[PDB]
Amino acid sequence: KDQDDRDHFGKKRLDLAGPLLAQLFKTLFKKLTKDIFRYMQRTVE
Amino acid sequence: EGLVEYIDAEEEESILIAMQPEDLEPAEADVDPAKRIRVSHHATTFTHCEIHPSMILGVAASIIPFPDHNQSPRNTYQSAMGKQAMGVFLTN
Amino acid sequence: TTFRFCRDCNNMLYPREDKENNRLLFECRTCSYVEEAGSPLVYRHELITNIGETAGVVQDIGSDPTLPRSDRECPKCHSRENVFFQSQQRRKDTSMVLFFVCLSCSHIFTSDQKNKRTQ
Amino acid sequence: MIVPVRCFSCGKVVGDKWESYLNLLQEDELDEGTALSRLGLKRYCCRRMILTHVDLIEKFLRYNP
Ligand SMILES: [Zn+2]
Ligand SMILES: [Zn+2]
Ligand SMILES: [Zn+2]
Repeated sequence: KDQDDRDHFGKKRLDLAGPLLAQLFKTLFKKLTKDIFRYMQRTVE
Repeated sequence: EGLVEYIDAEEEESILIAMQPEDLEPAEADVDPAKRIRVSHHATTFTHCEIHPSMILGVAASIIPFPDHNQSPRNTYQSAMGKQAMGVFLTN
Repeated sequence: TTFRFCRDCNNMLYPREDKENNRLLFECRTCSYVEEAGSPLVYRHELITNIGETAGVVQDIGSDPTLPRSDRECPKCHSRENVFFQSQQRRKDTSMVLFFVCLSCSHIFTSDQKNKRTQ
Repeated sequence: MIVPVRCFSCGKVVGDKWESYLNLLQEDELDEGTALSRLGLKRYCCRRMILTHVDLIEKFLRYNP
């Protein structure tokens, strides 16, 4: 078999508005989840 | 109606495309000297046909008159200058 | 080479010499199993290779549109139906000989005018 | 964006011609070429002036205030 070509355009992908926002959002949401858990600990009700 | 299909660059590897439909689909059994030197339809095995070859180009390249009569990078250059050209950009 | 495995535990068979009767034995190191060697050949190198040229000649080879068709008539069925590839061996050194597969008898024949091949 | 008054090249007053040019094509169902020469546009400098103009003014008017 021939060595794989790293520059075959078919073995590449494009990340448009949606997936770039998906990455960003996930991180931010998880950062609010960690704050929701933090407020819960501080709530000694 | 399955007359047209979506081919990715990976799927492209397993298909055979004719450039022109009419110019690459009949058979044979005088010619204009002015026209460019073209290839045959020796392929029996044609799976797909190119809608129009000029669709290989992007927005910029598509404003170039006769880009097929130019030196390769001269087109590349104009595909930068047309963006730096003035004109109406929106009616508002 | 074509080596065997130890029955009972399907593990690799290693050679052992029976110095008494001066014969080769294939011993198992995953148990007590032994067996006489068929061949006297234990290992083979092969620097110059001739295997990998007729690679992937499945029945559906004639269905591949990406493959070219020719007029070359068949040596056995005599059909002018072909599909040919270059020597499938992916070495730099390789020659550009054609391997024609018939769309009827499904047998392979080359364009080579030097060697009396049978593979 | 509104018909140029005078052809850039030779300065023949192309200004008045517009409305009459549009009317030759629409009404008199004439081809662009014949319509052009009917308005008297003989040289191609004047001819491009009318033939190649894009009346964007009509789009801009569509905006209310
Ligand atoms: Zn064993
Ligand atoms: Zn045959
Ligand atoms: Zn003029």
